[PDB]
Amino acid sequence: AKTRSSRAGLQFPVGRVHRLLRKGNYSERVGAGAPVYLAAVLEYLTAEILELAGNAARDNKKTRIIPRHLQLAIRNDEELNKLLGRVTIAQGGVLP
Amino acid sequence: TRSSRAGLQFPVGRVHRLLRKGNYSERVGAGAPVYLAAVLEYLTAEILELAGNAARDNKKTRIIPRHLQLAIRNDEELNKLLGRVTIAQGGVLP
Amino acid sequence: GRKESYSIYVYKVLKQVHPDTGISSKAMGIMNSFVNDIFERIASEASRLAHYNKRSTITSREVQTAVRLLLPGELAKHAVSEGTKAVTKYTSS
Amino acid sequence: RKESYSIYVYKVLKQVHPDTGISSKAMGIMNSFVNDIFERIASEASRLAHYNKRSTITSREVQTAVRLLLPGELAKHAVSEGTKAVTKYTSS
Amino acid sequence: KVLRDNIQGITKPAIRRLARRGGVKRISGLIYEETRGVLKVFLENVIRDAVTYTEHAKRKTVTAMDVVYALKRQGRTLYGFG
Amino acid sequence: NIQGITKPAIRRLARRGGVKRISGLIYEETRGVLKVFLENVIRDAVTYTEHAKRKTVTAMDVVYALKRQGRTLYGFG
Amino acid sequence: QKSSELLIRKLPFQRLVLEIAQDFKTDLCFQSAAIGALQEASEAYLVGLFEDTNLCAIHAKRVTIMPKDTQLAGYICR
Amino acid sequence: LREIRSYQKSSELLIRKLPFQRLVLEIAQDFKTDLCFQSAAIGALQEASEAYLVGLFEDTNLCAIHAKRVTIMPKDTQLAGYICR
DNA sequence: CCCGGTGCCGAGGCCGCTCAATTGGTCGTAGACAGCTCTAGCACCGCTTAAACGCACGTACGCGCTGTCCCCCGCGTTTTAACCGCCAAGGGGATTACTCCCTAGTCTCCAGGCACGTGTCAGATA
DNA sequence: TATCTGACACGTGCCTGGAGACTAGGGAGTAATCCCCTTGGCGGTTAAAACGCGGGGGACAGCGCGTACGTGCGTTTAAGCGGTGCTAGAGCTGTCTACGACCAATTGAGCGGCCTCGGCACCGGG
Repeated sequence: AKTRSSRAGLQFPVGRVHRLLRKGNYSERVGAGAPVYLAAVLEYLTAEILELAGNAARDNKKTRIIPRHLQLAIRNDEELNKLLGRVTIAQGGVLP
Repeated sequence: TRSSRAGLQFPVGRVHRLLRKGNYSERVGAGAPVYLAAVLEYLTAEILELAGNAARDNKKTRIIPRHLQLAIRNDEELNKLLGRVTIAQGGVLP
Repeated sequence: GRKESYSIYVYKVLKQVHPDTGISSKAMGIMNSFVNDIFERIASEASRLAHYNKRSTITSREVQTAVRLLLPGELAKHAVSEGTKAVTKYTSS
Repeated sequence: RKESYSIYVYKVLKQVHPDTGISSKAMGIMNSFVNDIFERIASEASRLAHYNKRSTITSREVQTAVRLLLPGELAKHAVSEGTKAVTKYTSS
Repeated sequence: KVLRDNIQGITKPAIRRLARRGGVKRISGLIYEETRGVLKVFLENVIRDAVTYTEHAKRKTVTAMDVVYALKRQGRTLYGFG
Repeated sequence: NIQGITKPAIRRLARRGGVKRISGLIYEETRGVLKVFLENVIRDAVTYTEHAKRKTVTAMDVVYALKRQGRTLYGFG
Repeated sequence: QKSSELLIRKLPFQRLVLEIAQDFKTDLCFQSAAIGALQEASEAYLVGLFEDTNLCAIHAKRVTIMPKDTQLAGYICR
Repeated sequence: LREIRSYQKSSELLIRKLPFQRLVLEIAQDFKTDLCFQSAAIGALQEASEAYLVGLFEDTNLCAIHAKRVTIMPKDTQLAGYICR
């Protein structure tokens, strides 16, 4: 597969990440494996948070995730909450 | 020099070498280092004014960390600026 | 006027994880902003690492160490595992 | 071979309090403080540049970044003296 | 067009609902004025920075992204607005 | 190990902090709190060091680690 | 709590924002999205403030939050 | 009170050095074996930890005063940690 | 302690080596400016009804007080290891030189992404 | 609970970002060396801490009384919808050019050592 993401078996766009890194002036040069690693991490985190969002929606018997569910997932998971404890979610609400 | 050109004591060239090296942007404006050096000069001037005042009040001709800590914590604006700042040997306000 | 967003990829990941589950536009937007935020934070940390070690390039090593810094314990470990696995997988081809 | 702002801070000390000295320990604090403020303003300005998609950190960027980081009156005086120096530099 | 004392627009029931969402049960009357003050201060701070951002960009229209950045200055990152 | 933080040391600390009377459990609680805080700072400093492929933590390492914690430390180069 | 529907009335809040801005620089416009973002931020901030104030009140073995509590929470937040 | 004024007046460190160094080294050993610490880095940790601790007690005292008490308690420190986040 | 002389040692001045700042000139293009355009904001108008305001009430909570009981504080005494200074050595940080290897850059090639147009069922609308 | 629907899901069409090959260069990996700080160990002093005791100031509980807040009802206000109409300003493109990047060549400011000197504390007599 010509696309690097496919090479790495990741759904995220490796090329886009690389372009952003170069364009975002974080460093003069960008390692070849660096976008790969970063995309892997981003995909992992998104998958993680979406796991809990979907589980919450299941608990709410809703096929569609909404900011309420994301707020619930973030606040309930101790780790994410620590990572995103300084965050605000549009229509997020708060845990009862 | 350039600092002389602006009457500043701080090194315009040094600030300029840092702006470039630190990769803060593709290019760097000509007056940008001038402005930034002037700002740093002003801020250090204020800190040092307060420190010297405190040392005089403390009957000391050589400034020491405690004096800086007092100067920072006493001035409202600076304290706001350095609220998250801990100073070596700073001590605490009485 | 073309405009970037990760909505497509987030949607793909949602299919991977909760295949039978949709997502509102607002939720997608939040996810998009979230991805941008972490991408930026990791990139900034990698840049600071590079400049701290007086190294001019952001290699995989830097991003690994950056992830280890930003994320909390268990998340950091899992993410590092995932990242190194993906890099190995990619280098294999 | 290492850099610092120590000598310039000393010159400022003589500018403001002619008859005052400073401990090397205090000069270290002064130096690190200058480095910290410089870095904060520089990163702030870099973001201002990127945020509006300009590649140049001009004086305007630094001015707005200072107006952001510092509190009210401190920012007022800072911008005052900064603009003043910029004008003079162009004058000569 | 002129404006005046719109701080009162945060009516007592509004603040009471806010606190209720916060888990508070019983609220002293003196709270309302204090909360109005705190909200005013918070808005002063955020809007100062947002307006600064706009002025720099040579614009006359505060855009949501501008407020988002201003909040980020406060260290109160906001999601769902780009 | 941790108990090297002598009760009197905590008393002096709190005195500098303005406290006037201290309950017994305060000592153990403070010991634990400081242990956690260090654990965090040292984790970050050690990570910074390992990334530099060095074996000796350095003052700058700790300075950056605190910088991440929003704890800018001045006076260490 | 069960919901997330905004709690402060929209228009009065908008007029508040405009009044505040009036003291920084005149004739500034605000994208409705900007007003919404400010409102969301204020709502979240005040909810957090009241959570902290409630904690302090419980600490004082009281049930009725009082301005002293708010002051305490703001201060300990550094 | 006298001790409070005496200590707040000066800036000499309070935690005895060698014990704190041993503590730091124990924790580091827990993270990763055979690391070395510059005396400067241990001093930096000393300073940061003592300042942080002092701030913690300041907040705890504020909370206790709020609670009408004069003697701080584990509950006060819990509150100070929580609110501050 | 004080106290004058010491001293010492941190400040402070001086010396000289110098390498980074300065300067000139050139070339490129980022940025300034203008012109168009098309929304998105503003206002205003009427209406509806939901929300807010106020009154009255009573009662649950804050607050002061007491009264106990006991947990810290201060003192004294006894034990300890923290600090010290030395010295020994040795691991690694720093510095340098050298190699190859990776990445910016380019061209060139093209297909997944994204917009826009389109169908259709989970949840809102009816 | 249809149904509808438009919000999600679906096709298609375009094209623009992404991908592959080649190059070259400087950036990073490596090793080799130098040498410094780091640890470690001992003995000596002694201040610092550890322990015990006595009492008493302070935490905690209970009680009593008052009152400020929650509730409800009725009355009032404007917040919200739409809706409609106008344009100021954002956004986008096109043009020019003033300003910054590189580099070559020169100079003295800064750096670090060298020395020297009395301010603040060391030192040795009161």
